[PDB]
Amino acid sequence: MIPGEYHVKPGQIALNTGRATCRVVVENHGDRPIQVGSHYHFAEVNPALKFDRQQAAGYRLNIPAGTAVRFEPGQKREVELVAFAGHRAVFGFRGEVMGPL
Amino acid sequence: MELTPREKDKLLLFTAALVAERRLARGLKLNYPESVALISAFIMEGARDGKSVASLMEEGRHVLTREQVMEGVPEMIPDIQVEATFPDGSKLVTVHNPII
Amino acid sequence: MELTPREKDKLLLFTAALVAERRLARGLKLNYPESVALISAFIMEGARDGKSVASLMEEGRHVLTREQVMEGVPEMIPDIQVEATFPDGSKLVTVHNPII
Amino acid sequence: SNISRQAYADMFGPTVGDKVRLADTELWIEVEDDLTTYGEEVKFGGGKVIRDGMGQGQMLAADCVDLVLTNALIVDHWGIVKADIGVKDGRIFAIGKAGNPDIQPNVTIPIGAATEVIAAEGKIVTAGGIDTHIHWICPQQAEEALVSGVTTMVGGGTGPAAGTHATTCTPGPWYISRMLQAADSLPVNIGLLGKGNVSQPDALREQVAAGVIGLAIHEDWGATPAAIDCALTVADEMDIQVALHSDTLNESGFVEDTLAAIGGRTIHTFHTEGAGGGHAPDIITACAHPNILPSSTNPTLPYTLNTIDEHLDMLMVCHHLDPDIAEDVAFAESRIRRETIAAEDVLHDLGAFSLTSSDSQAMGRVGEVILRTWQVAHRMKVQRGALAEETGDNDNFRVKRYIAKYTINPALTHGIAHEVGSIEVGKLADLVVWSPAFFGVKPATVIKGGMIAIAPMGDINASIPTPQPVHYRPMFGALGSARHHCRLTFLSQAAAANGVAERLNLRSAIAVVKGCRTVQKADMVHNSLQPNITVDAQTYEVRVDGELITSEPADVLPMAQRYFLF
Amino acid sequence: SNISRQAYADMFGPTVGDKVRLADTELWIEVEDDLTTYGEEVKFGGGKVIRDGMGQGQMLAADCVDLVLTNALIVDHWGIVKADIGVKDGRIFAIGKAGNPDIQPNVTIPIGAATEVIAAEGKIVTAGGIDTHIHWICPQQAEEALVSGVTTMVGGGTGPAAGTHATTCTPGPWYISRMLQAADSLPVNIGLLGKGNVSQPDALREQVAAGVIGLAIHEDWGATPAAIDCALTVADEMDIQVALHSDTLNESGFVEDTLAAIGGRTIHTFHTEGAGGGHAPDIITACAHPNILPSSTNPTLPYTLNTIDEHLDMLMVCHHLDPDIAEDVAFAESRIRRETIAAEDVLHDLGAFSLTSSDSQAMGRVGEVILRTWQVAHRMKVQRGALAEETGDNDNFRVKRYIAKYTINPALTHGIAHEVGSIEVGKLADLVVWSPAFFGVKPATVIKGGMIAIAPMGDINASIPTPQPVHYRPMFGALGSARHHCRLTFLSQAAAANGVAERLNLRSAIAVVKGCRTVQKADMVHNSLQPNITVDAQTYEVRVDGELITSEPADVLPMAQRYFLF
Amino acid sequence: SNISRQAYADMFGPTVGDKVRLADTELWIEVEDDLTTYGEEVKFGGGKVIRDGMGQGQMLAADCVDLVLTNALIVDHWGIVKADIGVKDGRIFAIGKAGNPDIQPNVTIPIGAATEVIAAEGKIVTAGGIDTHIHWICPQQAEEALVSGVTTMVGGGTGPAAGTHATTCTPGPWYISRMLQAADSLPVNIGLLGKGNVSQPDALREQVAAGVIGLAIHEDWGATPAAIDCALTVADEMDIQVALHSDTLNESGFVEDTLAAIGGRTIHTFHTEGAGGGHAPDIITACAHPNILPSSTNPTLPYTLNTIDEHLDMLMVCHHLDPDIAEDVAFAESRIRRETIAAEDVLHDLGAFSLTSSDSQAMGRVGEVILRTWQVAHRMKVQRGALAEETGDNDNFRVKRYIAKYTINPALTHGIAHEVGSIEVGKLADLVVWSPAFFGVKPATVIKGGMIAIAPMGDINASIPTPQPVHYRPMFGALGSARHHCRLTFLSQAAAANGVAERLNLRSAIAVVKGCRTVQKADMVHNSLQPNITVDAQTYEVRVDGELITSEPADVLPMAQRYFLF
Repeated sequence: MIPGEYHVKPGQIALNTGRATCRVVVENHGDRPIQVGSHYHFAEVNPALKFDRQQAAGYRLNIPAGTAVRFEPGQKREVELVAFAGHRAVFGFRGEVMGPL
Repeated sequence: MELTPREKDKLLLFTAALVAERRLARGLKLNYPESVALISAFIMEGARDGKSVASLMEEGRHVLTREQVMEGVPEMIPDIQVEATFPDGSKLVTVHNPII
Repeated sequence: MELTPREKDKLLLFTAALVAERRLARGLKLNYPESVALISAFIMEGARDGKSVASLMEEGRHVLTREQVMEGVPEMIPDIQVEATFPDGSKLVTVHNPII
Repeated sequence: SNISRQAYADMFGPTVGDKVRLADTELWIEVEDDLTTYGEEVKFGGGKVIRDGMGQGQMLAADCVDLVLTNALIVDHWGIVKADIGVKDGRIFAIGKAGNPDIQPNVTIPIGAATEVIAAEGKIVTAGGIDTHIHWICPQQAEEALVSGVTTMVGGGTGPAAGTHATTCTPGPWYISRMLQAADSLPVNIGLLGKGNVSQPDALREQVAAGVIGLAIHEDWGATPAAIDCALTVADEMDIQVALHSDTLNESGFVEDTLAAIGGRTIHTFHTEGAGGGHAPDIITACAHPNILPSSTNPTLPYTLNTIDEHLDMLMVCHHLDPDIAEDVAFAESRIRRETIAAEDVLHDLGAFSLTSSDSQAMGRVGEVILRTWQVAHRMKVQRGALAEETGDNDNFRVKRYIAKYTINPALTHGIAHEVGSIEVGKLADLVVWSPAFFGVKPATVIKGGMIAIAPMGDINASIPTPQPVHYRPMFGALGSARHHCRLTFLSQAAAANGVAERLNLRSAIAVVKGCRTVQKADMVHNSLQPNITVDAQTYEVRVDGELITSEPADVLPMAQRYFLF
Repeated sequence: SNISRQAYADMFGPTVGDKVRLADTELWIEVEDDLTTYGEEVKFGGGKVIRDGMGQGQMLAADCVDLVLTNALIVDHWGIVKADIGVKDGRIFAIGKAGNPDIQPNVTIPIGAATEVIAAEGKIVTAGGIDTHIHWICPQQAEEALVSGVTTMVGGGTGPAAGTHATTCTPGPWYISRMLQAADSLPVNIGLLGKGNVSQPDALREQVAAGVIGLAIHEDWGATPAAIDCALTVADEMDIQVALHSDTLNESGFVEDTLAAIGGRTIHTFHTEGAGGGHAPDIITACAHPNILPSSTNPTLPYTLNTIDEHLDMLMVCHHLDPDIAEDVAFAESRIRRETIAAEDVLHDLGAFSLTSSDSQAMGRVGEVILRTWQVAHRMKVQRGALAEETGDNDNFRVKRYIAKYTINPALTHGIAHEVGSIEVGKLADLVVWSPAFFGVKPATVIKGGMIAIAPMGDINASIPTPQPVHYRPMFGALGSARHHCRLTFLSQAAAANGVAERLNLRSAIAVVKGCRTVQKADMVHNSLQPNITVDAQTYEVRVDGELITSEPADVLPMAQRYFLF
Repeated sequence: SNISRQAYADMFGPTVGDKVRLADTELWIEVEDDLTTYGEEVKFGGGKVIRDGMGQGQMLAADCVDLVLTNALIVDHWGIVKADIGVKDGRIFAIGKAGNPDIQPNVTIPIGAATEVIAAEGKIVTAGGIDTHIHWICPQQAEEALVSGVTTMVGGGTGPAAGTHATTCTPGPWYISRMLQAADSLPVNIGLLGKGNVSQPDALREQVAAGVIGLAIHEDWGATPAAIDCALTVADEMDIQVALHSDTLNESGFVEDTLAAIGGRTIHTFHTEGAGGGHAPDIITACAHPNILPSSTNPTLPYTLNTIDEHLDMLMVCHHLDPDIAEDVAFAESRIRRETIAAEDVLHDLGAFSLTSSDSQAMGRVGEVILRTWQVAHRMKVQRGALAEETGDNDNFRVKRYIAKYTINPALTHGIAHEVGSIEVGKLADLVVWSPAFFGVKPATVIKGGMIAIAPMGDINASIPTPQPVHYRPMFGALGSARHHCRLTFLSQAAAANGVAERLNLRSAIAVVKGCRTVQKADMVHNSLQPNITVDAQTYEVRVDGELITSEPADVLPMAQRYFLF
């Protein structure tokens, strides 16, 4: 007996189903580490990360909400992106779009 | 003495610990509040003695064992934190999974 | 610990009892507040041990005798009541004429 | 991508199909529905979702909520579901999916710059409790109750005076006015009850006009047929509630005479089992009537090994009886029957008894209303098993039935359900956050009118709010003017019209009661059973449809020695 | 029918002829009169008298009292009688026989639906104490005094500052205004004293116009003939009182020079014995004059074995003296004389000294004014026996003489006797309920303006209000707006006229002082003796009519170690 | 006549040339000047100087001060001098020679009947501290800070909610209004900060118009270039301050990108060293810029043996990170660098870092801002010796440099220096009295707006205020209306114009902020160094002009175990 214990039924949850995704190779050309969040507009990340910014337009990391992907200096890795939903209007970040798309 | 609010608050923790201490002595299996108070007071005295934060983070896990507390208690306490005046000022001591 | 107001209030009773306990040990004849605190604390520990309300209503009358308290004290205490968490929840213990 | 259910539960709390144990009891709830879109859950923290342009939008204050409780597991009479809770203007805005409509799908609760966040993942959220049997013996009771999870207190009193010790009555205009003023200083919603024991209507009308939301009839002031009829007549014309504590002595008649005097009019019966007061030994039979709204006081909930032993001395002190007067002790003894005490627990499980209350410091414990309600549910599951209404392998229905007893039902009975009582849109944001291991025992957060009023708090000088010692301390919602803005003082329609609030210069928000006369047993949520119950005059045995109703006394109970220092 | 006297006393309290011991002292009071009609006493509880149609009537709120104290044993300067006390609109309505005129005879205090009940059978009821020597060093003093049974506090100060440590002065308009505002937060009636040490009238008039009800002259600010004359001139024109602490150093003259400066004008002398301050070593001779209203501070009451030893260090800290400065220690020593200390107790017993006060945290104990007054009475009965005025075998007269010292006399001296000071109709309902075993030590109930403000209270979560731990806690009468309505802030006639209350936005009820100039020694109730007293300049011996006045130091005292935990 | 210097110091405190040790540290201050006329010092007490016609005059209230602090040793950024302090109308009237112009020479501070006295001989008097990094997690923080010597608190929060746990933001109009109302109940001057993380200006303008005096940007809500630029644009047009907690993750760019976004506009950087948050690992380089006003949070001050060990778990709880999530623990570890921690102490000693703050209950200790600032000064003197600016054999300059860090500089940074921040005429009388042995640890008296608000107080029932137990208790300055009159609620110019105070019915005095945009590093008193600082991306080494900056961890510290019970 454990007070307030859970009895989680076994299995898995499929995240962000029914949405456009794409894979991109990314490389950190900076001398300091860079960590990117799940809902951050990938196309507007730290300029030191080199990748096809044009492909990442209107996309974010296809990872569970609240987690992140870290890039140590010189690190290169392929990540999977998922497209923004809702109104598909981007405001903030580096101020590159500030509107729909 | 010029006791500040924080010193008077710690007197509450000390007294709570006196209760648990006596019950443990009788041979009772401590409950949730008793366990937290007993381990917390231990750490405070550790700091008064001048032990390091690192030493206490370890020693704090050997105050009470799983057989000295009620069922479910060890899981209700994933960690215990308390601050005390060490020789080098106030420091925070975090003991993870104190009861095993 | 997440101490509620009632738990913190009981800590006052416990501490008051610590005072009386020490004085009784020195061989002093306890006064009114000391006697009430000493017997009350006794009952609370009884409940923690798991004794029944009925048992304590009896045992509570054999904590202090007429020769261990000041004159007039036994008559100032026609009864003593205190509540504590028994294994089956909070219960009220009423000890009539505790000092004889 | 994909994530395992266990890892998911550890991050955002349980989802559909997962079960959770309530504290250390045998009750298990199962998540019935989840309003989130998997992958789009909002989470706060360094590098999380709720950040500018991401889970937080660009909308103005008017277009977003003031407070959002993320990933909460709601436990209410209507359902046990996972969802975000939006709070705006001190009231429940919506129950749905929070976020930023600019980049997230299905957002019903918009988060913007004006939104504060409370992380409820892994926590159970409920409505604030409502105790309708308060004796205002001391102001300290409000804090004790608030800490336990009760946010609304209805009752009467003027302080530690003989009348208040025994009854829930605030006698007359002067004391009513004084208490309405004193209420502004207390962190709970309050509604007062006046002394309804009089056979002259005008004496009652004055009180209602002064501010009371009900009239409490207690045998200590004489619960006679004439008094009862008088109070009910005034109640019928002023839309206020009547709470009854009948004639134990059978001095003016038996229970059937009282029921006759009531004449099918709506009335709330206090401690219907009888130990706390009422026609000996069959007041319990009142729960069979449609116009009767029955409740229990907590010292008899649930039937345990020490219950009886404790009751005799408790009875005496409360009602100012004399142990040296034979008649006083005989009348006390006629009130404590093992038979009715045991039956009460079962009648609650069946829904025959619809409310639970304390009866604060007068044969009741102000901070144990919620705690004891759950102990009864535990003991009933253990002894009787699943309810006929249960579906699936969980105790969901039994949980909804019991939670309604100290939330929506008390609110309906006293005509304040339009303001509080449950987690529904438009109602005051009186919410309680619980960690599953401490459910019903010690809350993590108690919210009043949209502001946290009390919570466990560690070392004030610590580097974080978690270091010991951790004990309950008053928060901003309990401070001066912020308090006034986050609490409600309930008035009768007459008092409100008379300008009582302005005359007394009441600083808190005002709410008016209504619908006290129209409520009936059939309206009590999940507790509308009108059983064919009988009590044997000699043996005191309780029977429903001829079958004997009884239960066994508990030796050990959950939500007890594992959580309390004393 | 018939009932034995013992059984009667156990049920309704003592009646005519019965005697009662005051706490654990040797003082015994005897009931002089009983206003009840045997068989018609009102009692509250389950199945008792105060019930609809029985001991409770059908009258409207306007025709019955708000509160009734049943079967009380009143101990006041005018009598020691058994009776019910009626309270209406926060004031004493009547002292008589309560009940329902419909079925009971001789009812003078009608009980109705609007009536709250306080059971006082077996309890002694007195008026609230009044301390006229408060140093507002800390706000915590009000609670300490309220708990002891003192409901009105007169004095001055701004907090723990040097000036307030030594004197009872609230210096100037700004601080006076600030303290008048802060007073609304305290549960006791308050009247402020300004700094009267100035030789320019206008500087004093401003203060009176700002709100003070008196001017305190203390030697620390220079108690010179010019200052004294100045203050008395302003007092004479503004109807406020002057309180004096004379020149101990004899720097400007001797006691006769001060008396000359006073010029036969009304004045209240603080700690007239001298230990607390005054012309060394004969300030005590002031009590022989008709215009002098003499009072004592409590650390010297009564003369005990440890009194002297304790005084030297106490003196130094209070007046900011330096133990390393010869002149500072010599002046301290000239103030502590065993001779005058012993005589003071006798002069009180004789009625030469008319008031008792504390001198809070400046050579006085704020919570021991009442306690010490009774200890002196005990020690005097023990040493001197019955007073010449006693009749019967009781200490009734000595009790009336001593109770007047901290009740009616302080009220008369400061011109507030029209509002408080005794249990008389029309006066504010400031009452204290005492159990005979704890009389003068620990009250059962402290009522302010008709509402209980503080009382012993047990476990808040208990089933009754009696379980341990029991300690004093604030009640509704001490809460926010209810407090404001139940307390009084006394203003000078000038301040009231100037609209000070409205300008400062004072929330409490306002009362104005009057009759400060017309009171004289002859007006002090039971304490008007003007003895031909002399003090030997060398031996410090006190003599009245040539006979030596003295007493012996107590080794053990009542109302001490039997009641206190520390 | 003549008196020896030692005897003189014992009577009136130290004079020119005398040195005094600060608590138990190695810091020594030397009296630079004395404004008295030897022989004419004013002293209060029985038979002292401050008496009618002597050291006290005949002037009316308007011509004399309300409060005088006699023989005080002032320690402020402008000087360490001996003098009397005059206080009138709640503000600092003059710093000079108090007395009676009628008989004394050079009197600049007239004492009259309306003057209260506080004896400060042998005591050090300073201005009240100002903490600009408060997380309003609980109301109890105000008392803790007040006791420590901090009289003004700037920050944000709504109580113990996730958002407030991590950030200093009071989100939106509703919560801002609620907190402004709750502030009237707290004994410290208060100014709120809103959530500045938004890319829509109007969402920020609403908040400023609602009442906030600044906008706090925290990485938890997304510290992106767009958000930063947005907040600074609104700040520039509304004259409010921006406080930054940069992007540790380097998610949107590195420190140079953030600095670029700031675009040379005025901004206050929180915990510039980085442990509390900021671009890893070089946020510390911001202190080289003219538009940057850098401050430190206290858990890293000063570098000791246990600092590092303590930080990891502290970080996690504050920012709601998950120790089981690799990315969460890596980002926590990247924040704790021994290299930057050690350099911070030196940068403070050099004046590169201009402010010290707490970061209350979110990686900071609310009652240790002052205490830790002095510990750093001690450790720096011990390790580096005298500052290049020192003159004479004392630490006077180092003391002025460090005291400015928690007094005048915080006031200048947030545009409230016209009201508080130092002991200068016209400023609010927020003063702290310290005994030299307890300097920076436990105050003797804490004055707010001219009234003592909190002080150590002994037994309430004692004959003097000195007997044990002595602990801090609220005084009259902290009571109801007197409190409102002695505290300030700072509003933005927009809020003040909009009538926010009247609409919310705020009872306290209102003050408006101004000059937030014009302040720059060069304006920071004694702390304007803009060093050519660099941080090695790999080794984290801090270098100024190529030279390595570092210090050694303390094993034992002053103002620690000798003063605290726990």
